[PDB]
Amino acid sequence: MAEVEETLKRLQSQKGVQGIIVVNTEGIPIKSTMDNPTTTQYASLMHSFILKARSTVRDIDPQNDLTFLRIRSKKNEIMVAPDKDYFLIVIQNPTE
Amino acid sequence: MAEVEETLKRLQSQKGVQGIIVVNTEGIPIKSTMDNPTTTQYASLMHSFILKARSTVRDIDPQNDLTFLRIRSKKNEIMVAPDKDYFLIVIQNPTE
Repeated sequence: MAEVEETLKRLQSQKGVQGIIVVNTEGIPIKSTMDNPTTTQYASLMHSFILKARSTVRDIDPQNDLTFLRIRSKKNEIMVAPDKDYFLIVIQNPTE
Repeated sequence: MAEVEETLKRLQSQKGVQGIIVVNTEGIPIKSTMDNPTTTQYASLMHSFILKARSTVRDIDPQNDLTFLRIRSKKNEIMVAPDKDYFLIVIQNPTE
């Protein structure tokens, strides 16, 4: 549990940092490196989308499940790994 | 256009083949290596989901867009690249 939170900080990567938002089972981000308005505009928008994967994923068969996800984007990389009782959107990049 | 269709065949990869489904702007798969019932059960289910990315993606800002996507799954890899007037779900795997 505590080690898992430490992993989130490792998501900082190095500097690409497009914005980091940690969200719990509540939907509301328990933490974020964003100013504030970006945090909810993305958190609320991404939160709804992330549940679609687990929902859509389970709809076909319980045999499989969502272990990780990453949407490509011209402006930045989109990736949100849903863990145990917490999940987060990691907006960052390789300065590419 | 014709070269793009040839690329789809290259998606065969080597043998992982979990199922390959080509879908056009119609929603209905213009082609597939699946028996038949799997093709529509996944195509119709995946079709709705794929549009959510472009929809969700554009909802935040037109500056970015979905160039490619890949959902992780315990049973197989999920990936569907939406191209110009056609897009397809490539279900395959590295026999891992």
